[PDB]
Amino acid sequence: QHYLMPLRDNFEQEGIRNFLSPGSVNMAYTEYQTFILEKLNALVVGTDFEQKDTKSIVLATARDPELAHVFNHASMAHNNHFFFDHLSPVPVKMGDKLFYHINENFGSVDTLRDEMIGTAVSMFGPGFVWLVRTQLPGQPVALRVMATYLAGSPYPGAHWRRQEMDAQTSIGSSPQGLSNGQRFFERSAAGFKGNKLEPTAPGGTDLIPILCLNTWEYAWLREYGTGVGGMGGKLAYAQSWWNMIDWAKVEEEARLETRI
Amino acid sequence: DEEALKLKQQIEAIPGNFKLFKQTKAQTQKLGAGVEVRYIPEQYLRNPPSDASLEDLMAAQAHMGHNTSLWNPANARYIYGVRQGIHIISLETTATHLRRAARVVEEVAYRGGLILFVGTRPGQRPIVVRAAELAKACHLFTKWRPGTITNREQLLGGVPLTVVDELDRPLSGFEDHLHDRRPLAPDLVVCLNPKENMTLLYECSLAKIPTIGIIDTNTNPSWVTYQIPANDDSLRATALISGVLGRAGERGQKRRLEAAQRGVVTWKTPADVQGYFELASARAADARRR
Amino acid sequence: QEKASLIKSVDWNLLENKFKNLNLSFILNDASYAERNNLSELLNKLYYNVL
Amino acid sequence: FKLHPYARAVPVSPSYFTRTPRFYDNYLSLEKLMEEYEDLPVIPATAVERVAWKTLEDIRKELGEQVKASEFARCLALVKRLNSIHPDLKPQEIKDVLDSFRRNVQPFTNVAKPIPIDQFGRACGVGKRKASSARAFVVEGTGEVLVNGKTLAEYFGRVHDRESAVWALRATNRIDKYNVWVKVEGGGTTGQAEAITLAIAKALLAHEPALKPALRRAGCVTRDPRKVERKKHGHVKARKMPTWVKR
Amino acid sequence: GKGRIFQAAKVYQRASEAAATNIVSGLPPRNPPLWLKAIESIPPAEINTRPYPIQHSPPNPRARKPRNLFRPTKIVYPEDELRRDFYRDHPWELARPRMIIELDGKDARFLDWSKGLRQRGIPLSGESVVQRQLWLMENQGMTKQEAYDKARHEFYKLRQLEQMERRIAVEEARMVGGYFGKDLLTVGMELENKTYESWKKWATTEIARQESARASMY
RNA sequence: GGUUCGUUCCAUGGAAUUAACGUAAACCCUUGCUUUAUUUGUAAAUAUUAUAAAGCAGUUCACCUUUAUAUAGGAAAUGAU
Ligand SMILES: [K+]
Ligand SMILES: [Mg+2]
Ligand SMILES: [Mg+2]
Ligand SMILES: [Mg+2]
Ligand SMILES: [Mg+2]
Repeated sequence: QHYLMPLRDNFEQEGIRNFLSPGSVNMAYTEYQTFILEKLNALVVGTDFEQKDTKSIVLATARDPELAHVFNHASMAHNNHFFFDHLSPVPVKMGDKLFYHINENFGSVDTLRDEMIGTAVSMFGPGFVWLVRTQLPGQPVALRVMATYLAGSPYPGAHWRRQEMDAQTSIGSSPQGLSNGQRFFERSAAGFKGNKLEPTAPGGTDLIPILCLNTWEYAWLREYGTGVGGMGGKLAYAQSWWNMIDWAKVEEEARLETRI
Repeated sequence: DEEALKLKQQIEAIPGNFKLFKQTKAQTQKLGAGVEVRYIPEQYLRNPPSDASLEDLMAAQAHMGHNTSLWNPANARYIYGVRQGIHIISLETTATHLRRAARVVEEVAYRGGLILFVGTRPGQRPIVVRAAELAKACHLFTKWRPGTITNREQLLGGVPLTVVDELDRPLSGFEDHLHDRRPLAPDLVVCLNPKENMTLLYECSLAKIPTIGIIDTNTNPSWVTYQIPANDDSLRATALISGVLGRAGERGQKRRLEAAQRGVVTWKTPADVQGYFELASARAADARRR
Repeated sequence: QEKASLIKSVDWNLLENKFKNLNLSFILNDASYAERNNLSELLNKLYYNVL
Repeated sequence: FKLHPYARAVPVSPSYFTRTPRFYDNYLSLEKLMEEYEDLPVIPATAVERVAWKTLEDIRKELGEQVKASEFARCLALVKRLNSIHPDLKPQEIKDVLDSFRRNVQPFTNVAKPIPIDQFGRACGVGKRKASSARAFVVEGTGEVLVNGKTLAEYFGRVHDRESAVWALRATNRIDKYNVWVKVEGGGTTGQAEAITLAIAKALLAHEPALKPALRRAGCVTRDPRKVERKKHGHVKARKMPTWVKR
Repeated sequence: GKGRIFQAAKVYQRASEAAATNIVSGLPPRNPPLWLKAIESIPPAEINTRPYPIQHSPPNPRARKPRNLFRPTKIVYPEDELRRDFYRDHPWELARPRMIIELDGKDARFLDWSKGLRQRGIPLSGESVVQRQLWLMENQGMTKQEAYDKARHEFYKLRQLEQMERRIAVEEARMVGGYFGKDLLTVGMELENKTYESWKKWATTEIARQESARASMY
């Protein structure tokens, strides 16, 4: 059975000093991850996934509709803990190599700062904001930002459940509406028939999620409050989170090719 | 043209992709939650257990006897009951006999005995070879050639031998003895399917050699010296039983070598090699006088 | 091994297969080796010399 | 100087009681390499360079054992499987193990010498039939055939033989484009005529080597090896036996 | 006698005596086999001794001349009766695959049926209902039918939510741009096409066969 | 139980593992080709008959089919030779 594991740097007992109080982290991870895992266990209590890791379940249990509900819990548990394994008790100084490459893809550290934060509030829904490292056979390593609705896997092997666009407000009668509509059907028709829209390298190495940001309500609704009056709120939650990013660990997962 | 060139670029990109794919598999995997992996198919080979508990024996289907009709009333001493139309071998009866046999394998290996692990079935080759490595014994995963013990002079005529000592290292000076010496015979046979090969077990009893076998519900328990009532048709129980016996030999070999480093040999020269020493002194005596 | 058969393969160590043009005007005319013009040296590379 | 006080005989190879000790030891080694390097990627079958692996007999001789064909068939699969590994990623160990299964045999080469063409333009073909050996000198003539100095009608009285003598020119419809001067010796009437057929065929090919597929189907390329059988003692002829009296 | 005289139980006795004295009378006996001392203090177990087997059910007290006294008896538990009843009331519960491959055998250590149907390590199936039923019937002194009703009803509610999640999962997933593969319904129909076409060929052939076979009757 | 011209070959048997002879292989004649030799044989000749020493060559390759996946076979004037 899947069981809850400790956090990175004893955040369960102490929590981040200036980002999330210990009580908030308790309700955000210990009292939520346990709930998700409890449900997940009951689902895979007697299937092949009884001993598979979360990621393996995510990728494996993606295309199949009959197991959609299993993907949610497995993916949510993964993304949730993926979001806590990138914070740090004290702010870390951005690495030089990483600092340079960021400016080459986003123009500045602040340009990307306001993009991820802006994307969060723009969504107006629970989701995860990622930082993905794109790479193609001949194209150099290029970074980009991705938004995943509810439980969305940023990996290319889980393209079926990427959930990058809310079909409610993104498909209308306007010129953009029709364009978004075609893509929506093009993906469904392709996936259903088994055709591949965008070629991906074997092993799912094209995209590597480096950093994540959990925008779900339970995470920030307690410490920062409803946000009425702009004091605190979801906006402040994203801002404060930007100060605890463990840029050192972020650089490691980036695995940028030496080009300096 | 372009179709063939594509294959080239791919074949030239596998090394780079493999390295990157391996690195990415490290950090990403294990992040979501701790899995409680409590069973792996190849766990009885990578790390077999020292002793097998009732749970291990029941989890490996070591109690599924054969159909009620195809039974041997002789071995009704181990049957527990009847369910699903088959005889259920008592779990405790298996564990008791298994621990006993494990003690036999250990002592025989502790006294410098030559053990032979015999499993002759489609998927028993890796199990027997692994057990032999641990116990430093001989393996056999094919049809036992009839007459390799009673007629060893012919069958095992050309196979080479060697002479070792306390610390299992060659002894130069026995060149003349390794040509008149007759082939060896196993000091202990550990069969994993006595029902199949009865010609081997008969030569053991005919040559006064102890044997260990996995007696099923339809196997005659009078063929082997030490019985291990269990399910022989299961590749998962056979790996467990063999693993336990392999660790026994390993533990036995360890004690022997530990006692040899202290100048305490736990075995005296065999009768065959003993005779050579007597002849050696006789030939040497002539040189002294002459 | 005593009863095992032999496969038929070109033995390129045979004096007939080594040099297919036995004329000395071609073997000693700097075909492949250098400064072995002497006939005696060539023979030594083919037969065991006792002297 | 004397022997060690304690000593005991121990088998060298662990597979001491197996059918083929030397073979299984080498086979288990492969299986041991197919368990730690089995995760390395592979190459498509059609992209694997062709290797002439050893045969069952070769292994039997080099090992001195009687390895079973079935067991060797499954051992060869490991070689093919371990050979599909990417060369750059393939380890040195497997490489050393994959060179002992290669078959270094080279069949003998016997290239026949092509028939030249004289300065004046005559090709000399040779044919034989049952006693004879013809020598046809084919030039770019106009259809005048001379057999042993005489013409075709003065030498062969049977029109069946005249046609078969120059059949090569008739099948390819070149009777009026070549002059043939043949010299035949030995054999009878038809024996010599058939010999001239194969002779003109070979000579004609020297000028136009592209006619062999047609001559193949016309029956002017095969050397009929049928030969008069010898008389055997006890027999009236090659096979005829004297009257066997039962009583 | 198609059998052979096995003496595997006397290898030590026979070997020990052979190594007692030398064949050349007037010499010290040579060293015995290396295994003789290893199994010296480990005699073989007794075999071929038909005991009174374990009686898993009360033997017929009326039988005056009972037979098959040395025959193992059948193992019957109180659950067997309940399992038969439930699975007969829910035959399509057998189509739900159930794994009988034990992982480590320690699955009955965390089963506490006082809590409810849901347990650690085992899936929600008919067995959980039976064990829960048996618990209520024994501890809470309920009747077979009463305990059956209670536990059975809990089984339904847990299965209802499971089926509702599937529908709501796929539906909600498409609201945010989520596409899936071929459903089981579509796949099933495709396979029938390949099989139905094969039947058409066979039918056409045999039909033509009979037609040609009918020309010979006249 | 299959297979093969053949106790050949593969598989298998609660008994097999081997040796000698026969078989097979090899040899003699014969067939194509390569090299060597040119008289007493060959019209000429830069060598092609003949003469005779050694060497190579086949069911080899191609096609088709094929069992238990272990051992293979078919086709014969219109694949090569
Ligand atoms: K005749
Ligand atoms: Mg059995
Ligand atoms: Mg036989
Ligand atoms: Mg002359
Ligand atoms: Mg000639």
